[PDB]
Amino acid sequence: MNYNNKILVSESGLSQKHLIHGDEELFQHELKTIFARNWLFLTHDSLIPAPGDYVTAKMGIDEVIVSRQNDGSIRAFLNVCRHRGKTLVSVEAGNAKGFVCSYHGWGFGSNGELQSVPFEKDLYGESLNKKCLGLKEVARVESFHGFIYGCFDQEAPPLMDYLGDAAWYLEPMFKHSGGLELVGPPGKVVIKANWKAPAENFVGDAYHVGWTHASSLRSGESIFSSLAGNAALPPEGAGLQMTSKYGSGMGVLWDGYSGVHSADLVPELMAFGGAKQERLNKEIGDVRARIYRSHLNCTVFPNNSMLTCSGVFKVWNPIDANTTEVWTYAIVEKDMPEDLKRRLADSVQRTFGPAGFWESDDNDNMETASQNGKKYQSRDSDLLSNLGFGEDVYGDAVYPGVVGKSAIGETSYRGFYRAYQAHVSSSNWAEFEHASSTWHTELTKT
Amino acid sequence: MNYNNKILVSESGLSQKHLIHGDEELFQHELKTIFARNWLFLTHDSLIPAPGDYVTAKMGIDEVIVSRQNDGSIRAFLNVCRHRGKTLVSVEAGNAKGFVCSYHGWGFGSNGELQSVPFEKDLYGESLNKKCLGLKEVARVESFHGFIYGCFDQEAPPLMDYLGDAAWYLEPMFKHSGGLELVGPPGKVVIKANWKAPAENFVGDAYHVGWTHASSLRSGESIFSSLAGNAALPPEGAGLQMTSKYGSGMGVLWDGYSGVHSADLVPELMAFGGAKQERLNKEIGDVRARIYRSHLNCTVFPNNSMLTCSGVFKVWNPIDANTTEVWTYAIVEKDMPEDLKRRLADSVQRTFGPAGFWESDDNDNMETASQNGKKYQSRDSDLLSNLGFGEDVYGDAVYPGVVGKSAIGETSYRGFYRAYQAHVSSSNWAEFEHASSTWHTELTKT
Amino acid sequence: MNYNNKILVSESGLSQKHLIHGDEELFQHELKTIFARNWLFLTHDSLIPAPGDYVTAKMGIDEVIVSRQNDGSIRAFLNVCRHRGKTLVSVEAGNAKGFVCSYHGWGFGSNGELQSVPFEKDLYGESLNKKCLGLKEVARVESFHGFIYGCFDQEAPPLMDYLGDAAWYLEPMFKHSGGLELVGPPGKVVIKANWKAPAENFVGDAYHVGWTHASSLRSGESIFSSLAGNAALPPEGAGLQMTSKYGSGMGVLWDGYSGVHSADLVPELMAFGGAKQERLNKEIGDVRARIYRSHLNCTVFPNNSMLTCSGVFKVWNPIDANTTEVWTYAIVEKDMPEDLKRRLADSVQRTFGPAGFWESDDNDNMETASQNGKKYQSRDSDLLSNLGFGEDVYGDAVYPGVVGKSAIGETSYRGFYRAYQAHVSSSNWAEFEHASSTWHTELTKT
Amino acid sequence: INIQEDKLVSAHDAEEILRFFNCHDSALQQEATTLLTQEAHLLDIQAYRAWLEHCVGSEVQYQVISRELRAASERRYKLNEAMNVYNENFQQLKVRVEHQLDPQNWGNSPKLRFTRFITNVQAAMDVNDKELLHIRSNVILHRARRGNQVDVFYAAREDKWKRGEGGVRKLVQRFVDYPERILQTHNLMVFL
Amino acid sequence: INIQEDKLVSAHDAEEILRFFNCHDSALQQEATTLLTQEAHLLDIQAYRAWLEHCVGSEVQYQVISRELRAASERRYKLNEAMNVYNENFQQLKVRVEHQLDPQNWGNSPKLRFTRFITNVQAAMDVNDKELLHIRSNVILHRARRGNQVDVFYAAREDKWKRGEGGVRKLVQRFVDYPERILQTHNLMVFL
Amino acid sequence: INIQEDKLVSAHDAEEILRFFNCHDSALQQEATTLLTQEAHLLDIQAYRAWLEHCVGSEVQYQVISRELRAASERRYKLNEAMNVYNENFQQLKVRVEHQLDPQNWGNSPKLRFTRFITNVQAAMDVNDKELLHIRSNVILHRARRGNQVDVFYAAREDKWKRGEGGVRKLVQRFVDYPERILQTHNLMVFL
Ligand SMILES: c1ccc2c(c1)CCC2
Ligand SMILES: c1ccc2c(c1)CCC2
Ligand SMILES: c1ccc2c(c1)CCC2
Ligand code: FES
Ligand code: FES
Ligand code: FES
Ligand SMILES: [Fe+3]
Ligand SMILES: [Fe+3]
Ligand SMILES: [Fe+3]
Repeated sequence: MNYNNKILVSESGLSQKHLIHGDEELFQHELKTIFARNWLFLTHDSLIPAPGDYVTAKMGIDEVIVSRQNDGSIRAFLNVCRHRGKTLVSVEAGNAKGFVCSYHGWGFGSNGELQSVPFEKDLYGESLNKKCLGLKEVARVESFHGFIYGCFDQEAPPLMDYLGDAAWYLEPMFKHSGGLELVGPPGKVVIKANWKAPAENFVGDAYHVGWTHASSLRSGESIFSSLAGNAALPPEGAGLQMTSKYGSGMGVLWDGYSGVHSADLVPELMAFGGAKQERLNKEIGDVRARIYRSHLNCTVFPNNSMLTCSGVFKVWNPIDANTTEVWTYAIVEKDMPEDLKRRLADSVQRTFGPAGFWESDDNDNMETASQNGKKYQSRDSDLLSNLGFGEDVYGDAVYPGVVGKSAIGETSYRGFYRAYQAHVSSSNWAEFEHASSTWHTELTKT
Repeated sequence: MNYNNKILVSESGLSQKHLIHGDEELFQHELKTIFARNWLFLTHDSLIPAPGDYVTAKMGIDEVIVSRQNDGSIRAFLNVCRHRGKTLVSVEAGNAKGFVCSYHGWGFGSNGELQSVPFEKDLYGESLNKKCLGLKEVARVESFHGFIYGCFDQEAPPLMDYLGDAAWYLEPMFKHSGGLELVGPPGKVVIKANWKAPAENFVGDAYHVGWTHASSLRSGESIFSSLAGNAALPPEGAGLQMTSKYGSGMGVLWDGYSGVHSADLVPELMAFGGAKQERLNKEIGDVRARIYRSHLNCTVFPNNSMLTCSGVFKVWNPIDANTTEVWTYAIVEKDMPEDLKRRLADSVQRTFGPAGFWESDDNDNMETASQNGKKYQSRDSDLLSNLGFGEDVYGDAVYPGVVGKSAIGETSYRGFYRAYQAHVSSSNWAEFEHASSTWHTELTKT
Repeated sequence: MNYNNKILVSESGLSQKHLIHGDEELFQHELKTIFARNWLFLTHDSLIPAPGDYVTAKMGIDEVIVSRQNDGSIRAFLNVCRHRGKTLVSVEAGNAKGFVCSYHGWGFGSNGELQSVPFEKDLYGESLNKKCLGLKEVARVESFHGFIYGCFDQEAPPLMDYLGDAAWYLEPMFKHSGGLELVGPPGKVVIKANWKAPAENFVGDAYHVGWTHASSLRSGESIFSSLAGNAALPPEGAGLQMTSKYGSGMGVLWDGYSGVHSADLVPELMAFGGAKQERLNKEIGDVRARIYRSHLNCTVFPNNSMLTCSGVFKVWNPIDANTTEVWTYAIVEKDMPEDLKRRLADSVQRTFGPAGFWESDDNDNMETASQNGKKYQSRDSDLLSNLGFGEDVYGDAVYPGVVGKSAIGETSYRGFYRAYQAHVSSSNWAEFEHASSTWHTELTKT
Repeated sequence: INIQEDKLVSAHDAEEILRFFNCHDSALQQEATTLLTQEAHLLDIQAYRAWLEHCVGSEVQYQVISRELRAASERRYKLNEAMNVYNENFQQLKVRVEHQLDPQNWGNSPKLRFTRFITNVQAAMDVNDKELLHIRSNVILHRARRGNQVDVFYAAREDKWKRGEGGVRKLVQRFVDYPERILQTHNLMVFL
Repeated sequence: INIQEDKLVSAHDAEEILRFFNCHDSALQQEATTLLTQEAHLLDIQAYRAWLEHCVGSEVQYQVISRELRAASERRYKLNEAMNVYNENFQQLKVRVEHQLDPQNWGNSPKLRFTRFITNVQAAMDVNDKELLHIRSNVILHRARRGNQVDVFYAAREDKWKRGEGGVRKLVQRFVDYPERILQTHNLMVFL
Repeated sequence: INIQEDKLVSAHDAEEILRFFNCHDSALQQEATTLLTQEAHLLDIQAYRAWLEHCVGSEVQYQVISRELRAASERRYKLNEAMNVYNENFQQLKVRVEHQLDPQNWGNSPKLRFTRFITNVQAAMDVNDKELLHIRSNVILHRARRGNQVDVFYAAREDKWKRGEGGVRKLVQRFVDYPERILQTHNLMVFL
């Protein structure tokens, strides 16, 4: 397939070829043009707070060691020994000043440097240039309010610019709330879906909630529960959708601070969020204080998703075109009482974890939509994302980005896939920029 | 591999490259040139007799919904939602006026039309063109005496013409017997064989029976039991072999109406078949009345096989080059007493079902012959099908098609593979026809 | 990938691209340029000593039947029927005058000839040319002191020449000891490693022993036990490394006759080996008598390895780039007391068999180093084998081959990979020879 | 069980539950365990004739079904719900046993390896037939052959056992509703 | 067990061992076996309401954890060692039960098939609470759906059971430390 | 069993059957079940020293074989039919135990997870040695490590147990004929 020419995503992001969810050659191409090029979620400050603390993380199909340095910074390195290529670290988290390979015993520092080689004097003499044998380092590692992302491409935009218009929406919860913590360890489960299936669902799919999650809505009594079985359409002004230049996007459901949490947490959460909102009114204004306590379903392009307020935090780690390893963390606000943090974390896993009953509702949807992309008569078929097209705006006086002023639509699918196609057909960041110089105009046509 | 030029099947169908049973690139090519082009078995009238009745079926690796319309016709559609591509129907059979997608709730009619979209007015307004969003329909659906076949290629010959000379042999049992019913549900088992391995076996392999099935013949006491361990060659005139332009073929074993059925059913069946034969003598003539009560091992090209009289009905559903999902139904004559139909159906499954002891005899044969096609030293080796070559005739005054007037030979392998090669090397039906304009001459050489 | 041009192994064998352990296209290319071209281990005289005795063996991914002929010779044939390609023999060993196919009953002799076809007269008449239908024969089958190797390429050098300089080191144990026997049946286990990972480890990796096998060394009390946890570097003169033109190589650890055997066998073995050494001094000289009772870790290129004295004998049978089927036999000296042979065989399996506690130490090393070769950021990375480079010699007055006069180094990696690259980039033996005309000069640079 | 409330429960399953929740007899559960463990041992070593002689009653119905996947809400489509993978009387079992033992059963060389794991044994005497013993048990059946073929079967078995010749308790009915619709084990050629 | 000598043994596991090695009561082991076999039967037929009514105590804690993989020698890193796949009180179990029974739970059509294998049952009364019964057992749980989806779960269960309404012994705590870190079963949506 | 009639049955298997079909003692079957359940618990928590101390006799032979695949009709080829995956005396088991417990056994970090399922327990006293207890049982052994590595082993175990120090019944012989010829579990580094 010629990725320079092949139209995988049609103009304005209105449709995508179903093969994108099943084609292994394209998956291999995505490793280069999506995963090696873009910002990928690694960890949070709260998981590696002290010098020597480390975790392992996936970046695409690669595995990295992410380590807190003595100077307070974070560096990340391929989890691969520079000698004969053995995996260096076999655990998920810990604290160490270095990592010793179990094959021939080479010792690497937390800073990636080759520090020791067994019997170096007798074996290598002075001939081994250890200075050139440090672990392969992730070029770019940056933080968004404690959330640490990595990028293999030195040419990438800074993480803040990469978030583009999405950053404005995230800031009330990520910054102005006093800060978030990530509660680990994550749940980890393999699903038989393409990584794009849950990514697209979290970025912009409010339409599915009432039908897909009818049973969870009915059974759990959460605040979005009037949606069960499509019994009721949210009123006008119930929310909006947004998307951005580099592909990140989200839905906003106004005031939904208790999110998917069952009735047992609703009164406590609605009180806590409302109280903080009243304080934030004076600092960031009414609209942004309201966004703080509004439910955001967001994907940070390409494969990190979240539900703020619900507190669900996801990495869709790619394995192959029909296999994804799902990591699920909980996010909590630092200034929440500890007992509330504990119950919130359990509730995130209860609803969206390995045995998350909400998440279970999505399984067949994600898996079959992905697997059908391999089927002969469906490969060249068109997946539709035209809902709300021709009603999006850009440059609004109040809400930034390409914005659909309605709670349910496909605005964020269109921006996600526009960015995806621009990357797949480009050889580097400069070409992506050239392919994106009229991004918002393309999305707001008709 | 260049399929226009590569000789996968030699002249006159005398041999085939062993790679055809193992090569995944060729399997992918077969999806286009075999499965998307030819007639494939879907269901029987008896399984969807009433308006709204439906079943799911495979066509190649694609899945379809096959539905009885209000007007009495049958239509078939891809089991894939036109929105984001989720699998629409998750059951194997039922009755419904339509199908609702569990993802976003789109509702399709039994006629494939997009009938409803949740909150269409509020969300899409008048902008969604539902008329263009019907399920992807199988272009051609036709019946052969209640047996329903589908074809994705609008250019295919009518099903009756496609059956070619094989139809004459099938008609006494399929038409003149008063009609057959298919007894469901089918057994379903995955085997590690190429679909062509059982297809070729059923189309033309009487040679294997005495040796492969020695234990089943000895243990069951069926009427073909003198064959056990190659203890006895069938007499001259015991049967014949035939093949046809579009690849379908069969063996005929004269008078073998009780087929593989154990001694417990032999007297009842031989009486029933003989009695109907006496009636049919006056209607269709002695020869065709005899064919009615003669055992036919047939493959309807490419991947539907059967043993008439034994009542075994098979679909070899392709998964990959070394994986096939075997569906096994029973066929019975409509005017048989109900208790006999019941016992016949159980006996079909007893012998050739998921725990069919006869079918089990074939497992290693099919699986290893297929898997060896991947092995380096065997890929370019020649599978032989030359038995009886130079003794076949065409245009016989009594028996139509390319015919070998002997019970055991490889006539039907040659015609199956001649048609296979003509399809693999052709881009459409017109090219197949051009490649087949001397089909019978090629088969009757020397 | 263009194998004529791609530098997979750098000059002097100093490094290899990590992709060589994970790339499936290269694995398929190796079937042609490595496995179909080179000498592969089949069996030992001691396993098929009598006329009619046979075993099955893998050669690459192909399976062969290896049979003792009436005239005392051994012939090997593809385990594939010449009719419709079924696997002929389903057992691992036995005694027979021939092999009958379970599909249609064709009977082949132990000499590969098609001897009988059921009902040949009635079915084929005189038309079947059985003379041309013998099993596909392995072109070359030769013995090295009872150890039987096969090669599909008629153009290969004789086995003795192929062993090159390695033969001199093997001869004291393989020939001058009075001869070895192979004790079967082998252990068989699948590991998720590339075949090259254990091959390279056995050919030249003494560096890993003290660290990888720290626990086995500490727990078993074997004679190499001072190495545990890199507690002690072997003294200077403790051993050497060698490699050869056609890729075979080994390490020599002086005097280590009890090898990996736990303390329970040490006194018995050290007495037996020392006693034979004293006799051999007078026949083959002190140095070669010493080599006899010295521990050799050897790979006979490409995928047969051994530890002499320890008595471990390995075949790394390739399945795909990250899957290898490990066969483990024991070698014993024929003139050892039978009870010692029995205990030695059990000890080989105890240490290096399916539940070999030493072999278990290597699992993660082999598996992860192999699997990392598929990971995007590691494919183009360089595996290092530069230890001892610039200190190797050729044409030494005492020790032949390219030799590193030190116990621990990567000399044998360099020669293994030099030969590997020469084969991968060559279309036949003549091209390999041309690519190898300065083999030792390349290895001894700097 | 109230199946109007417990919406997922079939009438058949509810009936079978009631059978065991009532009179619990520990001695019967132990007898049943021995009976099934001995049966499994005979099968595992492929003593098929011994299994017929010692474990199988002359009036046996040995049945394993495969049920078509239908909608939970389906109420109109009325055609055959299941097929019989097995539905054997004693003579039909004997045919299968002879097929296994035949020296020209090529698939049985090299010899197969069977290992059965029987758990969750429950036993209750029939209310109406004081000589009819209901036994329920679950089986994991492991079949290994030809170096690297491995097939694992999982099932619940609803049995009736009755004293026959010599007072020996023998199987008079086995019913299995096989839980996997599409078999991934090459075939179901094992005695569950 | 001396965990200074038996280096691989956790203090928790050593404590749990001691509980059963002491007073062995055969009758209790039999009662425990019946209790667990009946529980498994109710779950297998998807009688989730019946399971709650008959098997689950009002004060239940139903907990399944997934423990982060850490170095055997780790002693500095002190952050949350595990997450809760399940950590349910009775009302939370009831929510999950209603979710299973809801007619718009699309994933439950066609009906799922469950088969549970319960083994290695051990039982001991609590030393301090004479009405608290400790039961340990292992489970293999087989879930089949949609033709060719098959998921097999394996776990050890540390239970406490206590007599509740009507003198019926009911589950008041279940603890499972799930042995596979990354699930290969699509989800853990089964009651272990 | 008549092995001339039951053609698929080995003389060894026929001998082992006879041992249990004879004197059935329910109490012995219960003792055997407890013994094996406690052994499995010690192994599952990796209390290998405790297993040696409490479960393994000083005169033990601990043996697991892998038998070469041969023709069912083979009668001429007479060479070694099997190899020993395990064939350990007490000291050799101790070596393996020390290897497991060594802090430089890199493969044991992060800690492995074991779950054993023991079923089909049969027990009979030896006819000639009144202190020798024959126990037969089947095992499913689940080993999980490193996030997504999962290996499941299946076997039948022929044991002899005898009272040793302190009157404690201990294993003096275990024999397993491993049913899969080519292991698909990376290794057989588990105590069956
Ligand atoms: C609101 C509530 C839940 C979810 C969304 C929006 C998208 C993913 C799941
Ligand atoms: C007669 C009887 C049985 C069979 C054939 C012919 C071909 C397939 C199986
Ligand atoms: C000495 C001793 C053991 C081994 C080597 C050398 C290389 C492979 C294992
Ligand atoms: S592979 Fe890491 S030290 Fe050699
Ligand atoms: S995928 Fe079917 S309604 Fe959206
Ligand atoms: S395939 Fe061997 S005789 Fe036909
Ligand atoms: Fe959802
Ligand atoms: Fe057949
Ligand atoms: Fe090693």
